[PDB]
Amino acid sequence: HKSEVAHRFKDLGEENFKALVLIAFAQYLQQCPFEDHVKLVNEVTEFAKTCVADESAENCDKSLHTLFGDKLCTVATLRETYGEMADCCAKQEPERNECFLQHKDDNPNLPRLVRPEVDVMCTAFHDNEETFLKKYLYEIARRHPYFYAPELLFFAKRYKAAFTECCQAADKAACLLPKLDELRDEGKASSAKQRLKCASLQKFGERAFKAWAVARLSQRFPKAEFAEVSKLVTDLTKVHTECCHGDLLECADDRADLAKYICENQDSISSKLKECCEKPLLEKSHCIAEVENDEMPADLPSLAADFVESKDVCKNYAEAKDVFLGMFLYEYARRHPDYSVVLLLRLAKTYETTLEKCCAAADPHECYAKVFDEFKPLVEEPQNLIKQNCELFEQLGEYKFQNALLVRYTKKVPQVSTPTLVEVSRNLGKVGSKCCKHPEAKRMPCAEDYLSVVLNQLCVLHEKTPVSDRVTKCCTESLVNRRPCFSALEVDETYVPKEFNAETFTFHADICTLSEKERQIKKQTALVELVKHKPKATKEQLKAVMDDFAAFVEKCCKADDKETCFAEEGKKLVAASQAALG
Ligand SMILES: CCCCCCCCCCCCCC(=O)O
Ligand SMILES: CCCCCCCCCCCCCC(=O)O
Ligand SMILES: CCCCCCCCCCCCCC(=O)O
Repeated sequence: HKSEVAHRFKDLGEENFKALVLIAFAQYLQQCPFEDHVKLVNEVTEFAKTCVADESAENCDKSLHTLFGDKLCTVATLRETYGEMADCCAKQEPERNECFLQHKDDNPNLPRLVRPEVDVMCTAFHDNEETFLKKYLYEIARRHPYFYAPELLFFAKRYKAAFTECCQAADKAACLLPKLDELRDEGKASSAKQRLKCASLQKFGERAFKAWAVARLSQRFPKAEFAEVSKLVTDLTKVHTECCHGDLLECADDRADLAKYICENQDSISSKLKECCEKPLLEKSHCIAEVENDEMPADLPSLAADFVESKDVCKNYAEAKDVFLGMFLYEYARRHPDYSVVLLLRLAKTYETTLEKCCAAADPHECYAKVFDEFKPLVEEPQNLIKQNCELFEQLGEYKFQNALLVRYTKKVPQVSTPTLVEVSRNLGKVGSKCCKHPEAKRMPCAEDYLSVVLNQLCVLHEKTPVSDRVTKCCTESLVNRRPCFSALEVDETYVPKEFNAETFTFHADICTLSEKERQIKKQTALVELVKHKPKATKEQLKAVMDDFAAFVEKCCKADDKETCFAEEGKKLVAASQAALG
Protein backbone atom coordinates (compact mmCIF):
# COMPACT_ATOMS: atom_id res chain seq x y z
CA HIS A 1 0.00 0.00 0.00
CA LYS A 2 0.90 3.70 0.10
CA SER A 3 0.88 3.77 3.91
CA GLU A 4 2.30 0.98 6.08
CA VAL A 5 1.14 2.72 9.29
CA ALA A 6 -2.41 3.36 8.14
CA HIS A 7 -2.40 -0.27 7.05
CA ARG A 8 -1.28 -1.72 10.40
CA PHE A 9 -3.75 0.52 12.19
CA LYS A 10 -6.72 -0.59 10.10
CA ASP A 11 -6.21 -4.32 10.57
CA LEU A 12 -4.75 -4.10 14.07
CA GLY A 13 -7.23 -1.70 15.66
CA GLU A 14 -6.71 1.43 17.77
CA GLU A 15 -6.72 -0.65 20.96
CA ASN A 16 -4.08 -3.23 19.98
CA PHE A 17 -2.07 -0.72 17.96
CA LYS A 18 -1.54 1.43 21.06
CA ALA A 19 -0.66 -1.50 23.35
CA LEU A 20 1.97 -2.67 20.86
CA VAL A 21 3.49 0.74 20.10
CA LEU A 22 3.91 0.94 23.88
CA ILE A 23 5.47 -2.47 24.30
CA ALA A 24 7.73 -1.80 21.30
CA PHE A 25 9.20 1.47 22.56
CA ALA A 26 9.43 0.05 26.09
CA GLN A 27 11.65 -2.73 24.79
CA TYR A 28 14.03 -0.23 23.16
CA LEU A 29 13.98 2.68 25.59
CA GLN A 30 13.92 0.63 28.80
CA GLN A 31 15.10 3.54 31.00
CA CYS A 32 12.61 6.27 30.13
CA PRO A 33 9.70 6.95 32.56
CA PHE A 34 6.23 5.59 31.81
CA GLU A 35 4.64 9.02 31.37
CA ASP A 36 7.22 9.60 28.63
CA HIS A 37 6.19 6.56 26.60
CA VAL A 38 2.50 7.31 27.02
CA LYS A 39 3.28 10.56 25.20
CA LEU A 40 5.00 8.92 22.24
CA VAL A 41 2.20 6.41 21.83
CA ASN A 42 -0.25 9.31 21.58
CA GLU A 43 2.11 11.14 19.25
CA VAL A 44 2.40 8.05 17.02
CA THR A 45 -1.31 7.23 17.22
CA GLU A 46 -2.28 10.79 16.26
CA PHE A 47 -0.02 10.24 13.26
CA ALA A 48 -1.43 6.86 12.23
CA LYS A 49 -4.91 8.36 12.35
CA THR A 50 -3.68 11.08 10.04
CA CYS A 51 -2.68 8.55 7.36
CA VAL A 52 -5.82 6.44 7.72
CA ALA A 53 -7.59 9.66 6.66
CA ASP A 54 -5.16 10.44 3.85
CA GLU A 55 -2.63 7.83 2.67
CA SER A 56 -0.88 10.73 0.92
CA ALA A 57 -0.48 12.84 4.07
CA GLU A 58 3.19 13.74 4.51
CA ASN A 59 5.48 10.98 5.84
CA CYS A 60 2.69 8.40 5.63
CA ASP A 61 4.65 6.75 2.81
CA LYS A 62 7.76 6.02 4.94
CA SER A 63 8.49 2.46 6.08
CA LEU A 64 7.80 1.47 9.70
CA HIS A 65 11.49 0.90 10.48
CA THR A 66 12.19 4.41 9.17
CA LEU A 67 9.39 6.08 11.09
CA PHE A 68 10.22 4.14 14.26
CA GLY A 69 13.93 4.90 14.22
CA ASP A 70 13.05 8.51 13.40
CA LYS A 71 10.99 8.95 16.57
CA LEU A 72 13.58 7.15 18.74
CA CYS A 73 16.14 9.73 17.61
CA THR A 74 13.78 12.40 18.91
CA VAL A 75 14.35 11.48 22.56
CA ALA A 76 16.55 14.42 23.64
CA THR A 77 17.97 12.67 26.70
CA LEU A 78 18.92 9.73 24.46
CA ARG A 79 22.64 10.55 24.44
CA GLU A 80 22.63 11.26 28.17
CA THR A 81 20.44 8.31 29.24
CA TYR A 82 21.56 5.68 26.74
CA GLY A 83 24.69 7.29 25.29
CA GLU A 84 26.33 4.76 22.98
CA MET A 85 22.91 4.05 21.48
CA ALA A 86 22.44 7.67 20.43
CA ASP A 87 25.36 7.06 18.07
CA CYS A 88 23.05 4.90 15.93
CA CYS A 89 21.08 7.97 14.88
CA ALA A 90 24.07 8.96 12.75
CA LYS A 91 23.63 5.90 10.53
CA GLN A 92 21.11 5.64 7.68
CA GLU A 93 18.20 3.22 8.14
CA PRO A 94 19.59 -0.14 7.02
CA GLU A 95 22.40 0.28 9.57
CA ARG A 96 20.54 2.44 12.10
CA ASN A 97 17.92 -0.18 12.96
CA GLU A 98 20.60 -2.87 12.98
CA CYS A 99 22.38 -0.63 15.49
CA PHE A 100 19.50 -0.28 17.95
CA LEU A 101 19.02 -4.04 17.98
CA GLN A 102 22.67 -4.28 19.05
CA HIS A 103 22.34 -1.86 21.97
CA LYS A 104 19.31 -3.65 23.40
CA ASP A 105 19.97 -4.80 26.96
CA ASP A 106 18.66 -8.37 27.29
CA ASN A 107 18.39 -8.47 31.11
CA PRO A 108 18.76 -4.83 32.34
CA ASN A 109 19.42 -3.99 35.98
CA LEU A 110 16.01 -2.93 37.23
CA PRO A 111 14.41 -3.70 40.62
CA ARG A 112 12.51 -6.98 40.89
CA LEU A 113 8.80 -6.29 40.49
CA VAL A 114 6.94 -6.73 43.76
CA ARG A 115 3.32 -7.85 43.82
CA PRO A 116 1.24 -5.34 45.90
CA GLU A 117 -1.67 -6.23 48.20
CA VAL A 118 -4.66 -7.75 46.40
CA ASP A 119 -6.82 -4.96 47.77
CA VAL A 120 -4.50 -2.18 46.61
CA MET A 121 -4.34 -3.83 43.18
CA CYS A 122 -8.10 -4.25 42.80
CA THR A 123 -8.60 -0.64 43.86
CA ALA A 124 -6.00 0.65 41.39
CA PHE A 125 -7.68 -1.55 38.86
CA HIS A 126 -10.98 0.10 39.73
CA ASP A 127 -10.30 3.85 39.55
CA ASN A 128 -7.99 3.66 36.55
CA GLU A 129 -8.08 0.26 34.78
CA GLU A 130 -6.25 1.24 31.64
CA THR A 131 -3.27 3.08 33.04
CA PHE A 132 -3.13 0.30 35.61
CA LEU A 133 -2.48 -2.34 32.99
CA LYS A 134 -0.46 -0.02 30.77
CA LYS A 135 1.98 0.67 33.58
CA TYR A 136 2.54 -3.01 34.33
CA LEU A 137 2.65 -3.81 30.64
CA TYR A 138 5.44 -1.24 30.45
CA GLU A 139 7.19 -2.81 33.47
CA ILE A 140 7.18 -6.28 31.95
CA ALA A 141 8.16 -5.05 28.47
CA ARG A 142 11.31 -3.18 29.50
CA ARG A 143 12.41 -6.06 31.73
CA HIS A 144 11.91 -8.58 28.91
CA PRO A 145 12.88 -6.85 25.59
CA TYR A 146 13.22 -10.02 23.53
CA PHE A 147 9.69 -11.19 24.39
CA TYR A 148 7.38 -11.43 21.39
CA ALA A 149 5.20 -8.32 21.71
CA PRO A 150 1.91 -9.81 20.46
CA GLU A 151 2.40 -12.62 22.99
CA LEU A 152 2.98 -10.16 25.80
CA LEU A 153 -0.26 -8.53 24.74
CA PHE A 154 -1.90 -11.95 24.95
CA PHE A 155 -1.02 -12.37 28.64
CA ALA A 156 -2.12 -8.79 29.30
CA LYS A 157 -5.74 -9.66 28.52
CA ARG A 158 -5.61 -12.82 30.66
CA TYR A 159 -4.47 -10.58 33.48
CA LYS A 160 -7.28 -8.10 32.89
CA ALA A 161 -9.66 -11.04 32.81
CA ALA A 162 -8.64 -12.16 36.32
CA PHE A 163 -8.96 -8.70 37.84
CA THR A 164 -12.36 -8.27 36.21
CA GLU A 165 -13.49 -11.58 37.68
CA CYS A 166 -11.78 -11.65 41.08
CA CYS A 167 -12.04 -8.00 42.15
CA GLN A 168 -15.82 -8.48 42.15
CA ALA A 169 -15.73 -11.57 44.36
CA ALA A 170 -16.29 -11.57 48.12
CA ASP A 171 -13.14 -13.63 48.56
CA LYS A 172 -10.86 -11.64 46.23
CA ALA A 173 -7.49 -12.91 47.47
CA ALA A 174 -8.71 -16.52 47.32
CA CYS A 175 -9.72 -15.87 43.71
CA LEU A 176 -6.95 -13.62 42.36
CA LEU A 177 -3.84 -15.14 43.92
CA PRO A 178 -3.94 -18.61 42.35
CA LYS A 179 -4.40 -17.07 38.88
CA LEU A 180 -1.56 -14.57 39.29
CA ASP A 181 0.58 -17.51 40.32
CA GLU A 182 -0.47 -19.55 37.30
CA LEU A 183 -0.06 -16.69 34.86
CA ARG A 184 3.34 -15.89 36.37
CA ASP A 185 4.74 -19.38 35.98
CA GLU A 186 3.17 -19.65 32.56
CA GLY A 187 4.76 -16.48 31.23
CA LYS A 188 8.05 -17.48 32.80
CA ALA A 189 7.92 -20.88 31.10
CA SER A 190 6.99 -19.31 27.78
CA SER A 191 9.98 -16.99 28.11
CA ALA A 192 12.57 -19.65 29.02
CA LYS A 193 11.40 -21.85 26.13
CA GLN A 194 11.84 -19.01 23.67
CA ARG A 195 15.24 -18.10 25.11
CA LEU A 196 16.04 -21.81 25.02
CA LYS A 197 14.99 -22.29 21.37
CA CYS A 198 17.27 -19.48 20.20
CA ALA A 199 20.13 -20.97 22.19
CA SER A 200 19.88 -24.30 20.37
CA LEU A 201 19.50 -22.68 16.94
CA GLN A 202 22.84 -21.01 17.72
CA LYS A 203 24.84 -23.86 19.29
CA PHE A 204 23.77 -26.86 17.18
CA GLY A 205 22.82 -25.03 14.00
CA GLU A 206 20.17 -25.46 11.32
CA ARG A 207 20.35 -29.23 10.68
CA ALA A 208 19.58 -30.15 14.30
CA PHE A 209 16.85 -27.51 14.52
CA LYS A 210 15.28 -28.79 11.30
CA ALA A 211 15.38 -32.42 12.46
CA TRP A 212 13.66 -31.29 15.66
CA ALA A 213 11.04 -29.27 13.77
CA VAL A 214 10.41 -32.15 11.38
CA ALA A 215 9.60 -34.67 14.11
CA ARG A 216 7.57 -32.02 15.90
CA LEU A 217 5.54 -30.74 12.95
CA SER A 218 4.89 -34.26 11.66
CA GLN A 219 3.55 -35.26 15.08
CA ARG A 220 0.98 -32.50 14.95
CA PHE A 221 0.15 -32.93 11.26
CA PRO A 222 0.42 -36.71 10.74
CA LYS A 223 -1.88 -36.45 7.70
CA ALA A 224 0.21 -33.79 5.95
CA GLU A 225 2.60 -35.01 3.23
CA PHE A 226 6.36 -34.98 3.69
CA ALA A 227 6.43 -32.34 0.97
CA GLU A 228 4.24 -30.02 3.06
CA VAL A 229 6.13 -30.79 6.27
CA SER A 230 9.38 -29.92 4.46
CA LYS A 231 7.84 -26.71 3.20
CA LEU A 232 6.80 -25.67 6.69
CA VAL A 233 9.93 -26.85 8.52
CA THR A 234 11.82 -24.68 6.07
CA ASP A 235 9.60 -21.61 6.48
CA LEU A 236 9.52 -22.21 10.24
CA THR A 237 13.30 -22.28 10.61
CA LYS A 238 13.40 -18.98 8.70
CA VAL A 239 10.99 -17.47 11.22
CA HIS A 240 12.80 -18.50 14.38
CA THR A 241 16.06 -17.18 12.97
CA GLU A 242 14.34 -13.83 12.29
CA CYS A 243 12.52 -13.68 15.62
CA CYS A 244 15.63 -14.71 17.59
CA HIS A 245 17.68 -11.98 15.96
CA GLY A 246 15.21 -9.68 17.68
CA ASP A 247 13.58 -7.67 14.88
CA LEU A 248 9.93 -7.21 15.86
CA LEU A 249 8.65 -6.23 12.42
CA GLU A 250 10.37 -8.87 10.30
CA CYS A 251 9.48 -11.51 12.91
CA ALA A 252 5.85 -10.38 12.99
CA ASP A 253 5.36 -10.35 9.21
CA ASP A 254 7.13 -13.66 8.78
CA ARG A 255 4.77 -15.28 11.32
CA ALA A 256 1.73 -13.57 9.81
CA ASP A 257 2.70 -14.95 6.43
CA LEU A 258 3.33 -18.52 7.53
CA ALA A 259 0.05 -18.28 9.41
CA LYS A 260 -1.96 -17.43 6.29
CA TYR A 261 -0.14 -20.08 4.30
CA ILE A 262 -1.10 -22.73 6.88
CA CYS A 263 -4.68 -21.45 6.93
CA GLU A 264 -5.12 -21.39 3.17
CA ASN A 265 -3.56 -24.84 2.64
CA GLN A 266 -5.42 -25.97 5.76
CA ASP A 267 -7.04 -29.10 4.26
CA SER A 268 -3.53 -30.11 3.22
CA ILE A 269 -2.17 -29.98 6.77
CA SER A 270 -4.53 -30.65 9.68
CA SER A 271 -8.22 -31.07 10.50
CA LYS A 272 -7.82 -29.37 13.87
CA LEU A 273 -6.94 -25.94 12.42
CA LYS A 274 -10.53 -24.74 12.07
CA GLU A 275 -10.84 -22.35 15.02
CA CYS A 276 -7.33 -20.86 14.78
CA CYS A 277 -7.85 -19.94 11.15
CA GLU A 278 -11.04 -18.04 11.88
CA LYS A 279 -9.36 -15.85 14.52
CA PRO A 280 -8.03 -12.31 13.90
CA LEU A 281 -4.59 -11.42 12.54
CA LEU A 282 -2.88 -10.88 15.89
CA GLU A 283 -3.98 -14.30 17.17
CA LYS A 284 -3.72 -16.79 14.30
CA SER A 285 -0.03 -17.65 14.88
CA HIS A 286 -0.32 -18.12 18.63
CA CYS A 287 -3.36 -20.35 18.13
CA ILE A 288 -1.79 -22.64 15.54
CA ALA A 289 1.41 -22.94 17.55
CA GLU A 290 -0.57 -24.20 20.54
CA VAL A 291 -2.83 -26.32 18.28
CA GLU A 292 -3.61 -29.96 19.09
CA ASN A 293 -2.55 -33.18 17.37
CA ASP A 294 -4.58 -34.47 14.44
CA GLU A 295 -5.74 -38.08 14.33
CA MET A 296 -3.29 -40.20 12.38
CA PRO A 297 -4.41 -42.03 9.18
CA ALA A 298 -4.37 -45.46 10.86
CA ASP A 299 -4.35 -46.53 7.21
CA LEU A 300 -0.59 -46.48 7.72
CA PRO A 301 1.60 -49.30 6.33
CA SER A 302 4.76 -49.99 8.32
CA LEU A 303 8.30 -48.71 8.70
CA ALA A 304 10.21 -51.98 8.55
CA ALA A 305 9.11 -52.14 4.91
CA ASP A 306 10.73 -48.99 3.49
CA PHE A 307 13.54 -48.67 6.02
CA VAL A 308 14.72 -52.12 7.11
CA GLU A 309 13.66 -54.39 4.25
CA SER A 310 13.38 -52.99 0.74
CA LYS A 311 16.88 -53.21 -0.71
CA ASP A 312 17.81 -49.87 -2.36
CA VAL A 313 17.68 -48.20 1.03
CA CYS A 314 21.37 -47.46 0.71
CA LYS A 315 20.64 -46.30 -2.83
CA ASN A 316 17.91 -43.90 -1.71
CA TYR A 317 20.00 -42.95 1.32
CA ALA A 318 23.20 -42.04 -0.52
CA GLU A 319 21.17 -40.14 -3.12
CA ALA A 320 20.14 -37.56 -0.48
CA LYS A 321 21.10 -38.54 3.08
CA ASP A 322 19.17 -35.99 5.12
CA VAL A 323 15.94 -36.06 3.15
CA PHE A 324 15.92 -39.81 3.55
CA LEU A 325 16.56 -39.42 7.26
CA GLY A 326 14.02 -36.61 7.36
CA MET A 327 11.67 -39.14 5.79
CA PHE A 328 12.47 -41.58 8.60
CA LEU A 329 11.57 -38.96 11.20
CA TYR A 330 8.38 -37.80 9.50
CA GLU A 331 7.39 -41.45 9.25
CA TYR A 332 8.36 -42.57 12.77
CA ALA A 333 7.27 -39.23 14.26
CA ARG A 334 3.69 -39.10 13.01
CA ARG A 335 3.18 -42.67 14.24
CA HIS A 336 4.30 -41.81 17.76
CA PRO A 337 2.84 -38.61 19.22
CA ASP A 338 3.52 -40.39 22.51
CA TYR A 339 7.27 -39.98 22.10
CA SER A 340 9.33 -36.96 23.12
CA VAL A 341 10.90 -35.25 20.13
CA VAL A 342 14.32 -35.98 21.61
CA LEU A 343 13.51 -39.71 21.78
CA LEU A 344 12.64 -39.66 18.09
CA LEU A 345 15.85 -37.77 17.29
CA ARG A 346 17.64 -40.37 19.40
CA LEU A 347 16.31 -43.05 17.04
CA ALA A 348 16.96 -41.23 13.74
CA LYS A 349 20.54 -40.76 14.97
CA THR A 350 20.84 -44.46 15.73
CA TYR A 351 19.44 -45.26 12.29
CA GLU A 352 21.78 -42.76 10.60
CA THR A 353 24.72 -44.33 12.43
CA THR A 354 23.79 -47.83 11.32
CA LEU A 355 23.18 -46.87 7.67
CA GLU A 356 26.75 -45.53 7.64
CA LYS A 357 28.34 -48.64 9.16
CA CYS A 358 26.30 -50.92 6.90
CA CYS A 359 25.98 -49.40 3.45
CA ALA A 360 29.76 -49.92 3.47
CA ALA A 361 29.85 -53.71 3.78
CA ALA A 362 29.53 -56.77 1.53
CA ASP A 363 25.88 -57.63 2.21
CA PRO A 364 24.29 -54.45 3.65
CA HIS A 365 20.69 -55.74 3.71
CA GLU A 366 21.80 -58.30 6.31
CA CYS A 367 23.87 -55.74 8.22
CA TYR A 368 21.01 -53.37 9.03
CA ALA A 369 18.20 -55.93 9.23
CA LYS A 370 18.49 -55.81 13.04
CA VAL A 371 18.19 -52.05 13.46
CA PHE A 372 14.64 -51.85 14.84
CA ASP A 373 15.76 -54.37 17.45
CA GLU A 374 18.06 -51.61 18.70
CA PHE A 375 15.31 -49.02 19.05
CA LYS A 376 13.79 -51.13 21.86
CA PRO A 377 16.12 -50.26 24.77
CA LEU A 378 16.13 -46.63 23.63
CA VAL A 379 12.39 -46.44 23.95
CA GLU A 380 11.94 -48.33 27.20
CA GLU A 381 14.47 -46.29 29.16
CA PRO A 382 12.38 -43.08 29.31
CA GLN A 383 9.18 -45.12 29.33
CA ASN A 384 10.30 -46.98 32.43
CA LEU A 385 11.48 -43.76 34.08
CA ILE A 386 8.01 -42.25 33.71
CA LYS A 387 6.05 -45.10 35.32
CA GLN A 388 8.57 -45.65 38.10
CA ASN A 389 8.49 -41.96 39.06
CA CYS A 390 4.75 -41.42 38.61
CA GLU A 391 4.09 -44.56 40.63
CA LEU A 392 6.05 -43.02 43.51
CA PHE A 393 4.42 -39.61 43.10
CA GLU A 394 1.16 -41.36 44.03
CA GLN A 395 2.46 -43.26 47.05
CA LEU A 396 3.55 -39.89 48.41
CA GLY A 397 2.05 -36.54 47.55
CA GLU A 398 3.80 -33.73 45.70
CA TYR A 399 5.61 -32.60 48.87
CA LYS A 400 6.64 -36.05 50.14
CA PHE A 401 7.72 -36.86 46.58
CA GLN A 402 9.83 -33.70 46.31
CA ASN A 403 11.65 -34.89 49.42
CA ALA A 404 12.48 -38.25 47.88
CA LEU A 405 14.10 -36.38 45.03
CA LEU A 406 15.96 -34.12 47.46
CA VAL A 407 17.49 -37.07 49.23
CA ARG A 408 18.15 -38.60 45.80
CA TYR A 409 19.83 -35.75 43.94
CA THR A 410 21.69 -34.49 47.00
CA LYS A 411 23.42 -37.86 47.02
CA LYS A 412 24.32 -37.51 43.34
CA VAL A 413 25.90 -34.08 43.38
CA PRO A 414 26.43 -33.07 47.07
CA GLN A 415 28.88 -30.39 45.98
CA VAL A 416 25.83 -28.47 44.76
CA SER A 417 24.39 -25.55 46.70
CA THR A 418 21.60 -26.40 49.14
CA PRO A 419 19.28 -23.54 48.06
CA THR A 420 19.73 -24.80 44.50
CA LEU A 421 19.21 -28.49 45.23
CA VAL A 422 16.01 -27.41 46.98
CA GLU A 423 14.74 -25.25 44.10
CA VAL A 424 15.62 -27.78 41.40
CA SER A 425 13.99 -30.62 43.38
CA ARG A 426 10.87 -28.55 43.94
CA ASN A 427 10.50 -27.77 40.23
CA LEU A 428 11.08 -31.43 39.43
CA GLY A 429 8.40 -32.53 41.89
CA LYS A 430 6.12 -30.07 40.11
CA VAL A 431 6.78 -31.59 36.69
CA GLY A 432 5.81 -34.89 38.30
CA SER A 433 2.38 -33.61 39.27
CA LYS A 434 1.62 -31.58 36.14
CA CYS A 435 2.35 -34.61 33.94
CA CYS A 436 1.59 -37.77 35.96
CA LYS A 437 -2.03 -36.57 35.97
CA HIS A 438 -2.02 -37.35 32.22
CA PRO A 439 -2.55 -40.83 30.73
CA GLU A 440 0.42 -42.76 29.32
CA ALA A 441 -0.26 -41.31 25.86
CA LYS A 442 0.59 -37.71 26.76
CA ARG A 443 3.10 -38.33 29.56
CA MET A 444 6.44 -38.30 27.70
CA PRO A 445 5.86 -35.26 25.50
CA CYS A 446 4.74 -33.42 28.66
CA ALA A 447 7.76 -34.24 30.83
CA GLU A 448 10.11 -33.25 28.01
CA ASP A 449 8.40 -29.88 27.75
CA TYR A 450 9.01 -29.06 31.41
CA LEU A 451 12.20 -30.99 32.04
CA SER A 452 13.78 -29.09 29.14
CA VAL A 453 13.52 -25.68 30.80
CA VAL A 454 14.35 -26.95 34.28
CA LEU A 455 17.51 -28.71 33.07
CA ASN A 456 18.56 -25.62 31.17
CA GLN A 457 17.72 -23.28 34.05
CA LEU A 458 19.87 -25.61 36.14
CA CYS A 459 22.76 -25.53 33.66
CA VAL A 460 22.83 -21.75 33.39
CA LEU A 461 23.47 -21.61 37.15
CA HIS A 462 26.42 -23.98 36.91
CA GLU A 463 27.48 -21.73 34.05
CA LYS A 464 28.29 -18.85 36.40
CA THR A 465 29.26 -21.05 39.34
CA PRO A 466 30.67 -24.48 38.35
CA VAL A 467 30.81 -26.97 41.19
CA SER A 468 30.84 -30.40 39.59
CA ASP A 469 32.59 -31.65 36.46
CA ARG A 470 29.83 -34.24 36.04
CA VAL A 471 26.94 -31.78 35.91
CA THR A 472 29.08 -29.80 33.46
CA LYS A 473 29.66 -32.91 31.35
CA CYS A 474 25.92 -33.32 30.62
CA CYS A 475 25.23 -29.61 30.51
CA THR A 476 27.66 -29.26 27.61
CA GLU A 477 26.67 -32.53 25.92
CA SER A 478 24.12 -32.63 23.10
CA LEU A 479 20.49 -31.71 23.79
CA VAL A 480 19.72 -35.33 22.86
CA ASN A 481 22.01 -36.72 25.56
CA ARG A 482 21.44 -33.86 27.97
CA ARG A 483 18.72 -35.73 29.89
CA PRO A 484 19.90 -39.35 29.77
CA CYS A 485 23.21 -38.07 31.19
CA PHE A 486 21.60 -36.74 34.34
CA SER A 487 19.69 -39.97 34.94
CA ALA A 488 23.00 -41.84 34.70
CA LEU A 489 24.68 -39.85 37.46
CA GLU A 490 25.64 -42.15 40.31
CA VAL A 491 25.92 -41.47 44.04
CA ASP A 492 29.15 -39.62 44.85
CA GLU A 493 31.52 -41.74 46.96
CA THR A 494 34.38 -39.27 46.55
CA TYR A 495 32.39 -36.85 48.70
CA VAL A 496 33.59 -36.28 52.24
CA PRO A 497 30.68 -35.46 54.65
CA LYS A 498 30.17 -32.01 56.18
CA GLU A 499 30.88 -31.16 59.82
CA PHE A 500 27.91 -30.91 62.18
CA ASN A 501 26.57 -27.43 62.85
CA ALA A 502 23.87 -27.30 65.53
CA GLU A 503 22.76 -23.96 64.10
CA THR A 504 21.76 -25.84 60.93
CA PHE A 505 19.59 -28.10 63.04
CA THR A 506 18.27 -25.52 65.47
CA PHE A 507 14.65 -24.64 64.76
CA HIS A 508 12.99 -21.86 66.74
CA ALA A 509 9.23 -21.29 66.88
CA ASP A 510 8.87 -19.38 63.60
CA ILE A 511 8.03 -22.38 61.46
CA CYS A 512 4.74 -22.75 63.36
CA THR A 513 3.54 -19.38 62.09
CA LEU A 514 4.90 -19.67 58.56
CA SER A 515 3.12 -20.32 55.26
CA GLU A 516 3.14 -23.88 53.93
CA LYS A 517 5.65 -22.59 51.39
CA GLU A 518 7.97 -21.54 54.21
CA ARG A 519 7.50 -24.53 56.50
CA GLN A 520 8.45 -26.84 53.66
CA ILE A 521 11.40 -24.88 52.30
CA LYS A 522 12.74 -24.61 55.82
CA LYS A 523 12.27 -28.33 56.47
CA GLN A 524 13.59 -29.28 53.04
CA THR A 525 16.70 -27.11 53.42
CA ALA A 526 17.49 -29.01 56.63
CA LEU A 527 16.83 -32.32 54.88
CA VAL A 528 19.40 -31.51 52.19
CA GLU A 529 21.87 -30.58 54.92
CA LEU A 530 21.11 -33.78 56.83
CA VAL A 531 22.13 -35.81 53.76
CA LYS A 532 25.23 -33.67 53.21
CA HIS A 533 26.19 -34.46 56.80
CA LYS A 534 25.42 -38.20 56.75
CA PRO A 535 25.44 -39.16 53.00
CA LYS A 536 25.53 -42.87 53.77
CA ALA A 537 22.25 -42.81 55.68
CA THR A 538 19.78 -45.47 54.53
CA LYS A 539 16.35 -44.62 53.17
CA GLU A 540 15.36 -46.25 56.46
CA GLN A 541 17.68 -44.38 58.81
CA LEU A 542 16.64 -41.16 57.08
CA LYS A 543 12.92 -41.93 57.34
CA ALA A 544 13.24 -42.57 61.08
CA VAL A 545 14.91 -39.22 61.70
CA MET A 546 12.31 -37.54 59.50
CA ASP A 547 9.67 -39.15 61.71
CA ASP A 548 10.93 -38.04 65.13
CA PHE A 549 11.02 -34.61 63.49
CA ALA A 550 7.54 -34.35 62.05
CA ALA A 551 6.09 -35.24 65.45
CA PHE A 552 8.61 -32.90 67.07
CA VAL A 553 7.30 -29.87 65.17
CA GLU A 554 3.79 -30.81 66.34
CA LYS A 555 4.61 -31.37 70.02
CA CYS A 556 6.10 -27.84 70.01
CA CYS A 557 3.80 -25.72 67.85
CA LYS A 558 0.81 -27.12 69.71
CA ALA A 559 2.29 -26.78 73.21
CA ASP A 560 1.76 -24.03 75.82
CA ASP A 561 5.43 -22.98 75.67
CA LYS A 562 6.94 -22.82 72.16
CA GLU A 563 10.65 -21.83 72.14
CA THR A 564 11.26 -23.81 75.33
CA CYS A 565 9.87 -26.92 73.65
CA PHE A 566 12.10 -26.24 70.64
CA ALA A 567 15.20 -25.80 72.81
CA GLU A 568 14.68 -28.70 75.22
CA GLU A 569 12.94 -31.16 72.93
CA GLY A 570 15.37 -30.13 70.22
CA LYS A 571 18.53 -31.07 72.09
CA LYS A 572 16.90 -34.49 72.43
CA LEU A 573 16.33 -34.95 68.69
CA VAL A 574 19.79 -33.95 67.57
CA ALA A 575 21.26 -36.12 70.34
CA ALA A 576 19.14 -39.17 69.58
CA SER A 577 19.44 -38.62 65.83
CA GLN A 578 23.19 -38.11 66.07
CA ALA A 579 23.30 -41.56 67.68
CA ALA A 580 20.90 -43.39 65.37
CA LEU A 581 22.74 -42.22 62.22
CA GLY A 582 25.94 -43.41 63.87
C1 LIG B 1 15.54 -30.94 6.66
C2 LIG B 1 15.42 -32.22 7.47
C3 LIG B 1 16.79 -32.68 7.98
C4 LIG B 1 16.68 -33.86 8.92
C5 LIG B 1 18.03 -34.21 9.52
C6 LIG B 1 18.02 -35.61 10.11
C7 LIG B 1 19.18 -35.82 11.09
C8 LIG B 1 18.83 -36.80 12.21
C9 LIG B 1 19.88 -36.84 13.32
C10 LIG B 1 19.43 -36.04 14.55
C11 LIG B 1 20.05 -34.65 14.55
C12 LIG B 1 20.78 -34.41 15.86
C13 LIG B 1 21.64 -33.17 15.62
C14 LIG B 1 23.13 -33.47 15.78
O1 LIG B 1 23.53 -34.20 16.73
O2 LIG B 1 23.92 -32.97 14.95
C1 LIG C 1 2.95 1.06 13.49
C2 LIG C 1 3.16 0.27 14.78
C3 LIG C 1 3.93 -0.98 14.47
C4 LIG C 1 4.41 -1.70 15.72
C5 LIG C 1 4.70 -3.17 15.41
C6 LIG C 1 3.42 -3.99 15.48
C7 LIG C 1 3.29 -4.91 14.31
C8 LIG C 1 3.13 -6.32 14.80
C9 LIG C 1 2.00 -7.03 14.05
C10 LIG C 1 1.54 -8.30 14.76
C11 LIG C 1 0.78 -9.23 13.82
C12 LIG C 1 0.52 -10.58 14.47
C13 LIG C 1 1.42 -11.56 13.72
C14 LIG C 1 1.22 -12.98 14.26
O1 LIG C 1 0.15 -13.57 13.99
O2 LIG C 1 2.13 -13.49 14.95
C1 LIG D 1 22.03 -35.13 62.92
C2 LIG D 1 20.93 -34.25 63.50
C3 LIG D 1 19.94 -33.84 62.42
C4 LIG D 1 18.53 -33.64 62.98
C5 LIG D 1 17.75 -32.62 62.16
C6 LIG D 1 16.76 -33.30 61.22
C7 LIG D 1 16.34 -32.38 60.08
C8 LIG D 1 15.60 -33.17 59.01
C9 LIG D 1 14.35 -32.45 58.54
C10 LIG D 1 13.38 -33.44 57.91
C11 LIG D 1 12.13 -32.74 57.39
C12 LIG D 1 11.21 -33.73 56.68
C13 LIG D 1 9.97 -32.90 56.32
C14 LIG D 1 8.74 -33.30 57.17
O1 LIG D 1 8.90 -33.84 58.29
O2 LIG D 1 7.61 -33.06 56.70
